[PDB]
Amino acid sequence: SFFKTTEMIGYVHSIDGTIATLIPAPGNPGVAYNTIIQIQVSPTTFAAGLVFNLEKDGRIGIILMDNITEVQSGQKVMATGQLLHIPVGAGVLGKVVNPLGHEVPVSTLGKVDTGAPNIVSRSPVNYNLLTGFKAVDTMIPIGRGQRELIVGDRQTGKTSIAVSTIINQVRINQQILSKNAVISIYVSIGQRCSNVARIHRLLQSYGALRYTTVMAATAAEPAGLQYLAPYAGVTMGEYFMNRGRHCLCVYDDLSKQAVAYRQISLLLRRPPGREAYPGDVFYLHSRLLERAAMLSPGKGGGSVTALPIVETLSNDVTAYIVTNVISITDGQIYLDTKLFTGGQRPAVNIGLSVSRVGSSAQNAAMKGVAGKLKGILAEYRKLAADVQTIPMIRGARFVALFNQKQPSYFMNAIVSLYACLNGYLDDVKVQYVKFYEYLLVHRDLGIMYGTAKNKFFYMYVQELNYLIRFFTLNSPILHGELEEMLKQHTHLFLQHYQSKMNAIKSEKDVKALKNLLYSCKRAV
Amino acid sequence: GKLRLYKEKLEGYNRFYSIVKTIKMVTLAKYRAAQGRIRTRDFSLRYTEL
Amino acid sequence: AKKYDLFGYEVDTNTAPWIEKIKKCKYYDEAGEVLVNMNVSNCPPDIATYNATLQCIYQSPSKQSTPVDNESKFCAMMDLLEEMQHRNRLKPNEESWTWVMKECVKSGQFRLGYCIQQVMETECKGCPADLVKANEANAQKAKTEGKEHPGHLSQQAGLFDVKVE
Amino acid sequence: DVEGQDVLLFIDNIFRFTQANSEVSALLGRIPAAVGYQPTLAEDLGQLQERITSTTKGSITSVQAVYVPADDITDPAPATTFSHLDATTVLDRAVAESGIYPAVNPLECASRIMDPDVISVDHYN
Ligand SMILES: Nc1ncnc2c1ncn2[C@@H]1O[C@H](COP(=O)(O)OP(=O)(O)O)[C@@H](O)[C@H]1O
Ligand SMILES: [Mg+2]
Repeated sequence: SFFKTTEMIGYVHSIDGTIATLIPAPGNPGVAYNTIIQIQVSPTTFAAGLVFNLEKDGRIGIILMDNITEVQSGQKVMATGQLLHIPVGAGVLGKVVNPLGHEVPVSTLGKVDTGAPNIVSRSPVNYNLLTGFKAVDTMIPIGRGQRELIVGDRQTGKTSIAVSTIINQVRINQQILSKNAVISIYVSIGQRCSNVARIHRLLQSYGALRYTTVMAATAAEPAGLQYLAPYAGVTMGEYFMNRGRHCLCVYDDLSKQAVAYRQISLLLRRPPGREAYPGDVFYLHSRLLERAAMLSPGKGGGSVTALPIVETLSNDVTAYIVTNVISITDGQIYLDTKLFTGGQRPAVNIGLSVSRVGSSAQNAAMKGVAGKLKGILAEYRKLAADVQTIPMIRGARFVALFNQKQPSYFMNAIVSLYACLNGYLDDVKVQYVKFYEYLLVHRDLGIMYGTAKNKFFYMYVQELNYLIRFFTLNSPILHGELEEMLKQHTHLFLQHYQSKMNAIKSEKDVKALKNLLYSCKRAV
Repeated sequence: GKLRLYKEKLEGYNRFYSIVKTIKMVTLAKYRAAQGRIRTRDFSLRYTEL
Repeated sequence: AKKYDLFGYEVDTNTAPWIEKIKKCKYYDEAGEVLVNMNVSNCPPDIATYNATLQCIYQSPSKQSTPVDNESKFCAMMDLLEEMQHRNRLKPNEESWTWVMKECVKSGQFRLGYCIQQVMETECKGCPADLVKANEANAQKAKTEGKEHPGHLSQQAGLFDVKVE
Repeated sequence: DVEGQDVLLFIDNIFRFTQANSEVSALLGRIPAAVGYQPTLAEDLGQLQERITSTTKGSITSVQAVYVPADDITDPAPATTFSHLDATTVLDRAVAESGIYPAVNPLECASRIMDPDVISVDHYN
């Protein structure tokens, strides 16, 4: 927005790309620290900037934000005398916005510089946050208010897993009360411009823009905006948090923010340390991520969940910026490059990944199945290194089930995992697990004229999702009815559908089998 | 450069240990099967000596 | 009578003022906005408050003036039960699940109704009859008219030929 | 923009842009960042690479060469560039010396259009 001028504090002295220093005007008024200042580039137009250094001389260090080409030495500089406030609310949703607050074409304000909730203000994380991935939601479960890091190399699926987590909320958010809706805030720090456009279209096609707002500071835009972009993202989320609603914040990515902050610090002669970063580069990410929290019952019980992305270079966690963010966040979701190329997508390295508040974060139903999966995959991984046991059979099917492009619905995920847990996919081969899972969710073999006779439990009825979340699968209400559905599905799949594999040994049928099975990997 | 290659050298030896440990453990199973013999043996070739 | 939060501070048990706000409801998304405002003013939802909300979900149309995509009074209703049972630690009484049974027969989703009468009969040991026959009527209504399941998906013999979309 | 046309651009080499700026940046009196490059390394590539794009008016289709100094892909000059690209082609020395030309290591490579929607299903599989 058009900021509010007050007093003419000085003239522009030097410029060095996106940084400048001022000389004070006669009188020496002295602007306040960390405030916005408007530089008169022309009589009609202004150019914003943030104050970073207040030198003994009277000179004031500026980080340029807008109209950087139009800034010149000798221009007048007006001060606001206020911290950066931005447009925030429900009206900002479904739109792209700068860190300064201007909308990109394609509501009471809130402070970007704000202290995090104190000790008595927060509470333990209990509400679950579904990423929509069987690998993540079982083994590395994210709670509402948690800070869960996403680390890995370039092209390992760091953005996709973060974006699909936002897309996973639409199916719930549409059906549920808006009080418990997960409003998302995708912050795009230092990314390419067309990448933001493709995410905008991808969010629009899945109805995500209704429950999402896109913070954007692209690679063309200066370091000042990139530095400030995650802070503006949290500010927009804190509105929902402080007003008793749950929120999600993706920073993509904090690696490029740090590089932008390093540029600012080095250009203003701040003493550099490890890998040329300033002393307070840890403090940069720490005060950002700590503002993400789960508030108490006394202050609404709202939340801001954080999904910071941090790019690693050739699986090197020992880098300064990566090691800093790991020590701040509540565990991570590590994406391995060898698993990506190997086949497993999302390429979630379960051994390297971890959630520090996993058990309490999960749903009662999801906690039942997932507790066993840790025991099975632990024994499977050990026995794979060092003759097929029951753990070896069932463990391998879980690995096949974890592969998925788009996010799974909570009902469709937990039932296909429950089948593998109790051992319904033991006689079914490893290559035909996705064909087995597809025919479970979309189709149904019992109803496919014959041995049905279930009174309520079917997979076409998506509304059972919320009954399962209340009572769990291991419960007298749903246990007997569920085990019918799976018994009908296995016996008919093995008899009628899996019988083809002994048969099909010819050209134009082996290829038809492949193209069928490859498409089954995408749709869960 | 040096940070990556010394890690990949170390990753090389990690795979080396795991594969050689597979031979170790597999040959234990064969050694357990093979030692089912030492208790017997020898008395079969009594008149073979003569 | 008296109550304390997780830290041990005093908490406002005065529920009745916030109940009458939920009665003036009009559209059921406004009930959630009230439920937020109680918690904000250190006043946790009572067992009667959840039932008063459940009433508003049944009576009104959906969110507000405009319709949302894939509306589901049942899914909004069953979420609120999950909140009171697990997180807030409150067992829903006989009134709670009777509001759920009404919405199954009203909207026509009988298949849910079969599952929830099993729930209402077990544990909470009560069979409300009135709605059981109204639910069974909708079950026979689907059979005699045409078919009960989706229909186009069920009859179509797949076996190798299944569309991926 | 003006003539409204599909155009090709060929930058050999984009590292030499970054390296040229690294020389002046020292003499301008800026403190160097990681591995002795300019502190504005990401910003220099930002303003250059963002201009290279398909607008509504026309369409640039830029092939670029990127020198990886000392065969160190973690170096800032290539590492920063990787984020900007649509098809990242990575050439390995061990692949070249083994006899395979072109020396393309396919595991480190990637493309955005490697997707069942854009290319055919038979191509992707
Ligand atoms: N779960 C998945 N299944 C299949 N392909 C995926 C999955 N996640 C990501 N991809 C693919 O990997 C490529 C890179 O994904 P991206 O999220 O951009 O990774 P990064 O953020 O690490 O660069 C994309 O072309 C995308 O289609
Ligand atoms: Mg990315």
